[PDB]
Amino acid sequence: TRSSRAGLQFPVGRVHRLLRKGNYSERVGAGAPVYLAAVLEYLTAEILELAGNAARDNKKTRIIPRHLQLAIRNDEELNKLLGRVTIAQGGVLPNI
Amino acid sequence: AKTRSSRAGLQFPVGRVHRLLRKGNYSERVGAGAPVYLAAVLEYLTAEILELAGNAARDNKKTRIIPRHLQLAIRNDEELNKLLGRVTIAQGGVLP
Amino acid sequence: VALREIRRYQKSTELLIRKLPFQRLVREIAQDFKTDLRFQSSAVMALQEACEAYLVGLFEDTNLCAIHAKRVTIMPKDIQLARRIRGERA
Amino acid sequence: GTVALREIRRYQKSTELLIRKLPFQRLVREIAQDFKTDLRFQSSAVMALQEACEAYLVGLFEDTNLCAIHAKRVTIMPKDIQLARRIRGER
Amino acid sequence: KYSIGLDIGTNSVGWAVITDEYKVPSKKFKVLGNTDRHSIKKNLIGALLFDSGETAEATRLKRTARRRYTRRKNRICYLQEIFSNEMAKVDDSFFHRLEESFLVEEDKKHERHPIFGNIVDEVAYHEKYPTIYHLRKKLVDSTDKADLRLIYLALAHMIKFRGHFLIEGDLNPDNDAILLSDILRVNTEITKAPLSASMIKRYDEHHQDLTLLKALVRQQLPEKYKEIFFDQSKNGYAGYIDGGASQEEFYKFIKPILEKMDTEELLVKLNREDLLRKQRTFDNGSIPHQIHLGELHAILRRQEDFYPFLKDNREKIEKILTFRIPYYVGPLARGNSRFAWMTRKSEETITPWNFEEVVDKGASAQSFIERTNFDKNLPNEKVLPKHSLLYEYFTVYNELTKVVDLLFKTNRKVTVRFNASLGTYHDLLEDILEDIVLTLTLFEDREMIEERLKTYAHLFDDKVMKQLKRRRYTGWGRLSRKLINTILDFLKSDGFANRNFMQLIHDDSLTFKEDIQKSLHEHIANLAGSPAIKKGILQTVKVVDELVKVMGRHKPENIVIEMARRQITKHVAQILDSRMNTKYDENDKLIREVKVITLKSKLVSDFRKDFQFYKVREINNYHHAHDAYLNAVVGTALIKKYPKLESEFFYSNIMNFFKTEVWDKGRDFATVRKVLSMPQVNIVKKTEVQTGGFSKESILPKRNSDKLIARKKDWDPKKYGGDSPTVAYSVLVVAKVEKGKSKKLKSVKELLGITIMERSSFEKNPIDFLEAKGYKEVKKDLIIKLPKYSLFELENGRKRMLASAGELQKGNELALPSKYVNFLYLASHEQKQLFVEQHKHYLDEIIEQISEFSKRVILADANLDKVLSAYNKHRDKPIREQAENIIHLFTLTNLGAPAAFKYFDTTIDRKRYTSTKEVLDATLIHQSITGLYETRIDLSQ
Amino acid sequence: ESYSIYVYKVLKQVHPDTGISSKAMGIMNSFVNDIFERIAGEASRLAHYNKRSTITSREIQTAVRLLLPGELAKHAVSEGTKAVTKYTSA
Amino acid sequence: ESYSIYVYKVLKQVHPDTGISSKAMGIMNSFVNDIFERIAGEASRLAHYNKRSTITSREIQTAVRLLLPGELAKHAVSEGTKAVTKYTSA
Amino acid sequence: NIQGITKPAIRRLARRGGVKRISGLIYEETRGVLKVFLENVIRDAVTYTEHAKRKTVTAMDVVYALKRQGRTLYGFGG
Amino acid sequence: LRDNIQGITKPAIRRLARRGGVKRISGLIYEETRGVLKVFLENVIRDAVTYTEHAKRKTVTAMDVVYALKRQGRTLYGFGG
RNA sequence: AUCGGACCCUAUCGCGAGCCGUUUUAGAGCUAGAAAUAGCAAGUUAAAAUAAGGCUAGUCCGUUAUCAACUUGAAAAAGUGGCACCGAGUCGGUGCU
DNA sequence: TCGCGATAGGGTCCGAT
DNA sequence: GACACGTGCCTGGAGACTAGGGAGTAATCCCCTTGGCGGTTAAAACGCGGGGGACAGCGCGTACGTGCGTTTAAGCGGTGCTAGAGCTGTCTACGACCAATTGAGCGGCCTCGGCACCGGATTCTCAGGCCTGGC
DNA sequence: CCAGGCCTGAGAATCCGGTGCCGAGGCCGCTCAATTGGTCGTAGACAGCTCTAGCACCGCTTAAACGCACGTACGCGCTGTCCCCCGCGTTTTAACCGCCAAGGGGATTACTCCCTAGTCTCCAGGCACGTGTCAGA
Repeated sequence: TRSSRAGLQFPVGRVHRLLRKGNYSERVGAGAPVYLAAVLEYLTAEILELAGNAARDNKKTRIIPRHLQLAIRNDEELNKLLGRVTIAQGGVLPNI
Repeated sequence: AKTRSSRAGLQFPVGRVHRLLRKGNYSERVGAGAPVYLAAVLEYLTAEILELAGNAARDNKKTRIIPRHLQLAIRNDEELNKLLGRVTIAQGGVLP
Repeated sequence: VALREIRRYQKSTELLIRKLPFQRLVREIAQDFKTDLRFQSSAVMALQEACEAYLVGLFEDTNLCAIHAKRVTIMPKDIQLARRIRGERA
Repeated sequence: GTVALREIRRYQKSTELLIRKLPFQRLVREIAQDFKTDLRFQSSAVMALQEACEAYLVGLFEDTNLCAIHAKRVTIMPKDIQLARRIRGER
Repeated sequence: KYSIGLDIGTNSVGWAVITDEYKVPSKKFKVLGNTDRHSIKKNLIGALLFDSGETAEATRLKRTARRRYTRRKNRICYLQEIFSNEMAKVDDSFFHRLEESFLVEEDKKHERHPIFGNIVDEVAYHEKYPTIYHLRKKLVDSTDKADLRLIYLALAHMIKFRGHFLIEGDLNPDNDAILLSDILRVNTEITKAPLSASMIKRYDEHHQDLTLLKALVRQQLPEKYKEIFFDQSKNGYAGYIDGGASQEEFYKFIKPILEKMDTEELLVKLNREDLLRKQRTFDNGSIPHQIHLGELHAILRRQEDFYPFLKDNREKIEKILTFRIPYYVGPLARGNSRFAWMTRKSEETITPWNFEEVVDKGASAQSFIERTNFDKNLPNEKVLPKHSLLYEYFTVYNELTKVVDLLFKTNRKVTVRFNASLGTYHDLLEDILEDIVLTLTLFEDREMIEERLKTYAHLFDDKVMKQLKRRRYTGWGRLSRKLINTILDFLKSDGFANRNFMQLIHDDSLTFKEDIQKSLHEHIANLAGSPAIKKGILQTVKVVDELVKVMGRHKPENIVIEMARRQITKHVAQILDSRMNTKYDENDKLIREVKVITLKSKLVSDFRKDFQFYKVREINNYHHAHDAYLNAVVGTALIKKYPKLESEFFYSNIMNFFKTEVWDKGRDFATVRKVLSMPQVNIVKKTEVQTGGFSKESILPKRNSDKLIARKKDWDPKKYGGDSPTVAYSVLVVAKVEKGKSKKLKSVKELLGITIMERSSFEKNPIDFLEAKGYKEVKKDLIIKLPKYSLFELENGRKRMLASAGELQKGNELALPSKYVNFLYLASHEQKQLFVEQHKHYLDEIIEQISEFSKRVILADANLDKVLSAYNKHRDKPIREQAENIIHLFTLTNLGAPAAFKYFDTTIDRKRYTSTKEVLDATLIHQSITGLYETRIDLSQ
Repeated sequence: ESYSIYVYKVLKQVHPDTGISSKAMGIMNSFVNDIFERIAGEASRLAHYNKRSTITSREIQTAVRLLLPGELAKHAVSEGTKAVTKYTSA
Repeated sequence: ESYSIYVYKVLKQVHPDTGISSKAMGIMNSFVNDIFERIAGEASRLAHYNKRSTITSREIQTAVRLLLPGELAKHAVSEGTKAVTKYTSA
Repeated sequence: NIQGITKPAIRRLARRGGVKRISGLIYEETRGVLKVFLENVIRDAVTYTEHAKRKTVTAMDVVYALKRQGRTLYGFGG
Repeated sequence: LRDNIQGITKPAIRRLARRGGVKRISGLIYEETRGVLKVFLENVIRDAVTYTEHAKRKTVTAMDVVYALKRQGRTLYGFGG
């Protein structure tokens, strides 16, 4: 499969169909959906790593969105990245 | 008449804005009254701002329209201010 | 107890405004703009979550005002000042 | 105050830049070469940046003045600018 | 290029490296381990800190106590072996019960009653004989046949506490008789043993006065009676009988009661301090042994008529109690002791009787005395006695050097004066005479002296023999016979010029000067002085060697050594010269490629006063280390100025060129100021294993707690009491141990305290020790010994000194800007007041700086808030006094264990560090002793 | 590309007693570009949220109602109704 | 459309000894759609601005660097670069 | 009406914001601020709704309106 | 070139602040404003040059600055965009 | 700065000696109170230990001193982590390497 | 806490490398 | 010297044809929403006291405003080239489109197990209290 | 002194033992969405060429910059004053929540049809440039 051709876990086929149907551009290079898949993969990997370490620091193996909120806000780069974003049931950063 | 804008009593070229939208690729299929409505909104907005600029020009003792006149006009009107708050007009001068 | 309550709610992710009154408020404000429109409970809680988000976004700058004012706690002048600074108000 | 208000009037009546061009042309050239060299500049683009940056400063300064007004302090402080930027969400 | 300055203190030894330009080199050193930073530069000035060198006196005292306990136990075993002969007739179980007595009945093999094994006889004994002295009196006065157990108990008691041998011989006291007037207070004709009668009189006084006091308190103030006598914590009568109440504080507590109640007899007896006494007293140690000997012999004569073996062993017991090891003999070891010199003619075990035959008293005494010092010029030759007649000739002519047969040979002393005497020879009336002097000085037992002089006793008269026995010399001279002689002949007559003795020592013309030409740790131990200064000197020598190591065998230019309140400093100097100057030229002469410098602290203090460099001890240890730099700079600044100075009115005014109102006014002064400015100084605390007593020498009552370490193997700590140990180096236990109810083997890598009691067992077998503690997966190579006083470091530079397995000390030392110190001195001492006015804001800055340093490092909230509150409230107080209070405050973060301190009067308790979790994460830093080399590794593996 | 001539025509119809400077022409053109991009992007995003690709004028009117403040939006709606009515007649 | 299985697989790739709640799943899914929309829009705009009709990989890389402030975003780019090479491997 | 968000609820929100003390006027002025925010938000929501010509309100629609307002939140089927 | 942001003359920033209408203008504020403007300049220049390298061209076009200012969120007038 | 002596004044070290003190157990506590409750009665002494104990088994020794870490090693002892320059808030920076 | 012995070591003198 | 008008030519805008598929439209089912109801219940609300929270005036220290006197490269401009924007024109790598295949992937399903809740220790710990061999 | 143990009071934080419920987590069955082979003409990659406008370059003038003296008036610290919400006790309320009815409307589906994309072709509205003239610094 195309993602298996890339050997990367993100849905290359679905990303290609999304960029086609979304009509962001008339034409799309074959490598472009793969590249988008990869960058999304890295970003979600960063987020999941932060969430998992926050969870193990919270003594709960299962991640509730509160983990996503704390992880993303506490990290400066993500905090600037998702500045406009509000994570549902996130609460506030433990800032005093 | 040839120009459909003149057919509908409009100043802005319906064909030009239709071509602009088609280049924008907002969808492979765009209606025909949609460019008409868009040209209407453009004409009305430009007309309001031009009228305010001319009145401010009468206030400012200048027959022609200087670029800063538009900035003065927009700053004067709160309704347009909410629209263009972030906008930075070149040579606009500080808010008076 | 204010610090303890602050810790409790800052750690707690649960919403703070109870649902049904807020739902009725949403219904009434919808009346203002059109009659006979329905709200899915998912949509109502969506509005509520966004609302609490915006409110806490206000409250952070509300707290921020006091230190520069050399102020303790909050006055409504601080909130309107913060709104003006953000420029969303008017 | 007497000449201060007249200075205010001169600044608001005009549209001239309040920064002489050279300290800005050279600065923008240096900052651009910082990322990559072998880069050439549109002068009108430099003017565009000049005006945009000056207006950006104008907005920041009026936010600072608002903070100082709430602080019963006709003298601004840099803490006021940083508070505005934080409230603005500038980083 | 470089010189080294040393200032050695009792606990801190500062070293500094300077260049020819009075500049301190800063060197990059590679940092080993698995840490981030791999090399760091530091200045070459620092200080070695170490716990003071504990004197050996405590060890000697406990040694003597150990020996005495062993010998007393031997005495009791001797009497036990004597009595067993008919004790078998009176049943053997008796002695075994005696031993078992300490054990509880739950664990006892036999009955609880020692003497009889039954309630009725034991109670009857106690009723008829409340104390052993009552049975003692019954035995000494009566002549009836008595039970063997009673006599055994009596003799055992009079033996185990026999008394002293302060007065030789034996006396028969009868209140020469002036010794025992105070204590006995009882007629000695009734019995030949007034001791027991006196003791029983004290008993009776106690008894009657207790009855009277109890009745009186029941009458006048019964509530006081019950409150006092029920509880022992009040340290009243109940506390004085059962609780640990000193009779003195008992009297102190009783006096208000006696005065409040109205009684006169108890009051006056209390003033006499004899009203109510424990039968054993602190003072009764004055009791002589001879009275015990007399009463023992009396009881023997009373009772030996019935028991044949008592009569047969009478002399045995007499000697057993009366015999005492002669002091000159020392230990009784069979050659197996480092401290023993005794020589035994017979190899059999020494007993209270065979010592006369087995031990060669004279030989052992001679070995003991010879073990003094021998001749300084030639160590092999022994020193002559201080009163040697040839030595007398030597000193007489040494004093006559500038200038006898009529005056010195007949008169005790000769005045013009002079300081020599031939009085000993006058009392006497050459080789045999020197032998006589040596025998008189060497030996001190009269009978031993008799045996020694029997060899030539054929000469003169036996009355002269008694005279020789009567007089004994003491002390030693300096030199031997052969070393003196020859020299004495030339001193007697030297022609025109009468050469001095030391001149003949330095006179190459004769062959006597030709005769004259004939390990670091071991030698430094062989030196004379306190062990503390010996530890300091060994440490400073090691530091100098490591400094040379840092220079890669590059010898320094100048080495300056300072010590506060001298021969010990010159010992340091000559040791450093001997070990550092190892190269000799073709003239067989030592070369001082590094100059040697001794300095006086007064001059450095004057320098600091002139240049505003006032040292304050209250400031962190850094200050002392800085003195090393000074001790170098000034010393160097001296030696380059005047070569006559380095060879060593004007010496009283040496500092004239120091002031402007070899050296530079600007450059040197600025370098000094910057050196004071620089914060980092290599303060190094030494690290080692604790060596001391096992625990607190005090024993506690029983309790259900694992804390207690049993005083004996079979005696349960929770039942038989017995602890509170000190801890030696800890052990980094990385293993898996049980966790939770399911006892999961989870990984723990933590501190396990190891006491000195556990050191032997652990070093014999670490694996068995650890697994006995419950550890599994013993990783031998990951077993890490952690000696006390190691250093750890937190993120902010915060430090944690490894004191206990569970406790930590402070390792940080805030550097203080020199202007702060100068202003503080001025506040402590016309221009001074104006400067204080100008720098009150500077004082505010200083206190703010100490507050922020505390907030950063110590993390002590409550005490800091309290001190700050007090600061605000007392800020109006005079600046001088507030400066003094900040001087007190400086200890808040100082190195070592936190201490309490008063701001003005508010006391700030020490904040102790009772957890070691943080050290488990902080870098673990092994350090070279001088501290320049570092190896830091995190505990995580 | 430029809206210039139409800007001139509208200016004359609204302010014959008035001229316009080149830089003013520039700013006018840039403003028209900004509003055109805003309205077009909103319209396309709304069309996709419809799942319907075709751009009917009603998408434009709702987007405009979203962008401009109320009364000005109503004026614009009236203008659009007039324009579409005239074109349907034409 | 959901990416739940994909994010779950990646979570195992990064934190095997962890779980995730359905709420966190949905929030992360919204995140994926969000960042994807923003980055795709930047790519589309840049393509139009430089007259580029086709969306290749270099312009989306430029969009990545522009939008993402990540210090390792270039590393992310490198991942994409690796992916590119990996897809070049394909 | 608005007072469905009673003063203790406003206080809870403020404490979550970290407010030390809450003046009485704070409650009503916050009511006004959230009122205008709700006004504009639901206004845009209903606008999208009418274009959908389906009377019920959908959570995706309020997400869209929040996006357009420039203040975005995750997770509600977005 | 060094400290051209400091080379931005203090009286120029004085004119800027008075145009802001502040009553009192201080050197501390002067340097703080210098720093903030440096930060903003760094951001906008980074984005603009990123566009420029994207454009496969060596020179910087004003339209690129228009794009970058849009990306920051402050759109600009007078050139198009 | 040293030398011997003399006089005084101290410290150290070694040895022989006591006496407390402590902690258990033995000094039948009694009545009433079954039990907490109270009164009363006495209350002084004794054994064994006084660093766990070790072996060298002695009427000995076991708290001095020494003591980052590795290797060489038993021990001893050696080596094992640069050189220059500019600065200094616990050390920052450059070059050969 | 008692004894006994021995070594240093400070401080002042009478003589000298 | 910049703008409005005049000026001449072309390609984008318009008018018309065609065909098609997006969308509107109506028809049907069922689902979520509304409502209302009932039976609790913890949160809301009213009030009270006090304590810190608010607030202003003055006085001082000091820093910024203002004036004066001095310095300096920005602006103008005068001067010439060439770097790369930019336009065109050819080649072609590829993405879309087409059709063909393929099961993989999603929603719907139930069961269980994976934390969650809690009432009761439980650990350890800490910050100060104690106490610690001698005549 | 001091500084370790410990203990001690207490008490700060942990930990969890037992219980319990609802979302993980996996199967059931199904098909639309992903993947793949083969073609076409097309976006753009790229070279040539150019030719402008950005770079280079600097110095005369001077107004703004730079610096410094003074004072004046502004920040705020302190103090003295004045009182208004916070915490809590108590009572009230609709919050909570579980249930169903129910049908309007949303979803889904097939019918129909026009309006829009693409195509042809028509032709002038507007592209840019010059000129004359008048508002402007």
